[PDB]
Amino acid sequence: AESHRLYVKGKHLSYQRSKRVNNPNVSLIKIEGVATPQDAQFYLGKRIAYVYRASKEVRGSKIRVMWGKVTRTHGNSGVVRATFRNNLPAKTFGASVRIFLYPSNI
Amino acid sequence: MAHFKEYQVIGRRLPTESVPEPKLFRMRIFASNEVIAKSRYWYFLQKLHKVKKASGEIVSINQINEAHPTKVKNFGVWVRYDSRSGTHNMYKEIRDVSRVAAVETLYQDMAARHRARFRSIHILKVAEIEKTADVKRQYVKQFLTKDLKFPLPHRVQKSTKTFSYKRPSTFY
Amino acid sequence: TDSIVKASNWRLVEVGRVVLIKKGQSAGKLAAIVEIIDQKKVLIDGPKAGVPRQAINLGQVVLTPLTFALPRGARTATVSKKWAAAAVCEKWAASSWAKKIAQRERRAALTDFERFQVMVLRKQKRYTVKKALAKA
Amino acid sequence: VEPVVVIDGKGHLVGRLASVVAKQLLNGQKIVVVRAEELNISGEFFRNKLKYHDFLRKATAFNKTRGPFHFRAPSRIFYKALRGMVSHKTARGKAALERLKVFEGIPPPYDKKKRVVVPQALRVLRLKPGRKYTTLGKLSTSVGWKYEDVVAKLEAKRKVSSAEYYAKKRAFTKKVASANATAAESDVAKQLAALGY
Amino acid sequence: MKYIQTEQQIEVPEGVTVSIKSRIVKVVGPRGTLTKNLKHIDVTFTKVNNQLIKVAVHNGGRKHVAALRTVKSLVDNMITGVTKGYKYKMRYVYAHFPINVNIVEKDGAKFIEVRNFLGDKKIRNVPVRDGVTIEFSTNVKDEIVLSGNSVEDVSQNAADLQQICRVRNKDIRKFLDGIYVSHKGFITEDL
RNA sequence: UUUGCUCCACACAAUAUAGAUGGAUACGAAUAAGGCGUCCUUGUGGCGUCGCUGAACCAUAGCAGGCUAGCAACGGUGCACUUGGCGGAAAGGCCUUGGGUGCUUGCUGGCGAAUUGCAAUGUCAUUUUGCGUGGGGAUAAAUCAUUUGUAUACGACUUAGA
RNA sequence: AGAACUGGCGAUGCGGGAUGAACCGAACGUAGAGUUAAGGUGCCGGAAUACACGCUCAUCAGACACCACAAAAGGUGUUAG
Repeated sequence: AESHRLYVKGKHLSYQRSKRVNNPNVSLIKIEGVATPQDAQFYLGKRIAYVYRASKEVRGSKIRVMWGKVTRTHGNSGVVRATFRNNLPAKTFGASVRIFLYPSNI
Repeated sequence: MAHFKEYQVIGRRLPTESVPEPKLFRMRIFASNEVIAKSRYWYFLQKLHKVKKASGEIVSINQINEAHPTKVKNFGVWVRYDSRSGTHNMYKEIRDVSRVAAVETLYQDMAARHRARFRSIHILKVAEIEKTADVKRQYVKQFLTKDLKFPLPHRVQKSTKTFSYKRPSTFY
Repeated sequence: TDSIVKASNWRLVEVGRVVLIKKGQSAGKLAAIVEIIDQKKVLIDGPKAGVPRQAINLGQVVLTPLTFALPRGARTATVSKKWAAAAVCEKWAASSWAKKIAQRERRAALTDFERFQVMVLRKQKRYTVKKALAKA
Repeated sequence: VEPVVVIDGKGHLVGRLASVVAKQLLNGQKIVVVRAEELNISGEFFRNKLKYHDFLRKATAFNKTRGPFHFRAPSRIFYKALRGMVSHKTARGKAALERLKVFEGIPPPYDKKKRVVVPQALRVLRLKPGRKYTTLGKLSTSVGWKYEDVVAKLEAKRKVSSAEYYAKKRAFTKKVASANATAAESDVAKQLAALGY
Repeated sequence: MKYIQTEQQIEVPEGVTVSIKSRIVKVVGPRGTLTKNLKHIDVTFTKVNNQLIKVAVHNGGRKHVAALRTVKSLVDNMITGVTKGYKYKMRYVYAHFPINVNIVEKDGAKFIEVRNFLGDKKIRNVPVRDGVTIEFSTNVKDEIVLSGNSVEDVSQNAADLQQICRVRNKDIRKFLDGIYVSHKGFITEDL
């Protein structure tokens, strides 16, 4: 193991825009390997922090704390609407966000 | 709802001083829930007579279950409907799986050819075919033989993953 | 001088054909075809499982390269007690055609403790390969 | 998971090949289609011809800067079809073009790596027993293709060179496979053949 | 009515058997060996008793149905085309003036150079496909031999060779010099 | 014009990010259809095996993978050279032979772990450029003015000029 | 063209039918979450290329009437009574 990771690299889709109404408060995380909503019940309730960096040293180097949480299921492909705290952008996202593999139900 | 089953609708009109025991009408209405079957009962029996329409009562509403679902033979149902270009008294002899599944497949064909309206589909007596001779269908008897082999192309490959070394194909 | 046809001969479906369910409530359970309905949805039948027949499309059931001698009739429990006469389930676990199914099924049932001490259970054979790659 | 996903053109379609790709290009996933000359369609060459009688407006119908909007060269260009499935008007598609490195025929050596396919991109899973066959090689030649005996020759040089490479590639791995059944008589296939290994 | 199978008993003698793989049929015969590609109908053969052929043809409710007969006729053309052959004895019935027809050789194509054709000084180099020998008159006046080993390589070119002297004004009754087919016989006289 | 610039090596500091946390893994062709192995008079061959998608192969055991020894060895993997080949669509790579160093958890010991107070996108990665030592290599152009006038509204291409 | 009653616009938004001051739903309080109908489920555009049962080969393809309506007389393209 030449790498340490306890999160899933699921491809993000988008955020909470709606028809012609805008209100970015809900994310659209899509985890690969899931085709049924019933298998999306393991991944419930965890810190997700979107990957980014800062500039000047204010904490150690380029670290600014963000937060998030996994919500209910969405769609049929096991799409997770893991809403963040308040830091919910809209800058054409969609990437392998860090999903946090429990805060173990069991 | 899910599937058009079969119910038992019996009428008695007004078994009182006026007409003591009329004729006791009873048919085999094919419908989904216990709501449509009631209206189709009055729709298939428009030959009722001047008494009262407000007396919409049922003698004993139940549920006529499917008689032997595994029993697969041949049946015939007279298709009747009134369109705008006239009418069509049709009659098919398609091999039915059960005894009520023919009605379900009837809505998948009659609405795919002459565009049969849902408020015009009539239901008559269901015939039964056991032996040959009377069978005027060739495509039915052809599919009913003994120890007959045949190849079948096309295959299902339902997936979403963008990774495959299988090199997808169709062989069954 | 002969005709001689190459191959491309798929497993023909007729009276008596053991199959397998991959999708549905009875997924993974063994099944078989006793009576043929038409040129569409075949009438499958699960032996040692206990499940009534139904209208299942060809997209939820595939044929298997195994044959046997049984008559035509839509009946299940009959094809279970007299299965000893035309046994084939023993070959199902003997042939290397259905071993790929249990390869990922049984592995998923394994715990983390039994899926971490396998590295030494694979190098005892690999060490004999490394010497037989250049020297042999 | 993987940074760049390369899709081969070994018997693929056009619009169907860019199905799930649209979900990837919006996410900024680099996907490149190789061998544009190897493109088949489950249709016909018959209908596919009239691509000039109804193909022009709204620019400057004769200019060289603000005139027509592309659509020229062997029908128009397989590159134009991939744009229509991506939000080009937004920067969600502007940056996608930088990721979508699809040129023509042979691109940078990306086909010499991964050739994964899309379940709904090939015509093999979408062909009726009786449907005609379509050839882009004859479609491009129909409207006077330049490098006809040149491109086909360059492709042939790679097929032969790969045949000599696959010969020795299947050689050293054969000794491993042969020693995979004769070396299982020890303590390896006597306790792992009941768990999945 | 969507037929399941339409098998046809094809009588194939020994010595001229064919090779069956995918959709390609091999023509085996002492008199020339040619091939044929079939990628538009999708057929499949099956051996069960050498001579006869019993297969299964689906799709019987459009234009397919009996797509074996349309192939069986083509099979016989490859069997009787390599054994019996197809000698189209065409006779040149024409008066007017003695046309000097001289067939020259060029790159193994044998372009028919027609000199002075009813007053015409145009050299019509009609392309001739390989697999058929063309001679002249020996004992019978005005006779050309079209003995070939195929159908789409002999009869196909013969149709273009006949309609190569099409005139805008003149047609057929202007002069009785029209090239018509006398009898579509075969090479073998006994067969 | 206050001895600078380029290549290899890269002290101490900035400007970044369209989302890094095993790994972008080369046969071609066909779908009323194939691949691999064996055999053979080398073909449109036969036999056997595989297929029901990547839930398969490779890779993984030490402080963010630390400091030693012995056994099992003459393999496998990585950095820095040399010899022998190949490549013309954005070629900018791959493989093999001949040495040395570190490592090499199949099996079998010892030491090290913490005090950080149950986690805090908890860093050992990189687009470009400039400013301090110097081990090699290489000793430059255009525009304005004037002259010639194929060119010429103000410009540009074609001028002459140690 | 001329009457009685008349869900809107006129004097009223947001969502949606590509697009629409006239249709449907909804007679407008300020956030979040959940639940219908109309309108949908490849991208553009917040959504499953999810399943079963039919049919077709058009060098004028087709995918919402009102909203710049087409009819009768034919034909060797096909399926089901």
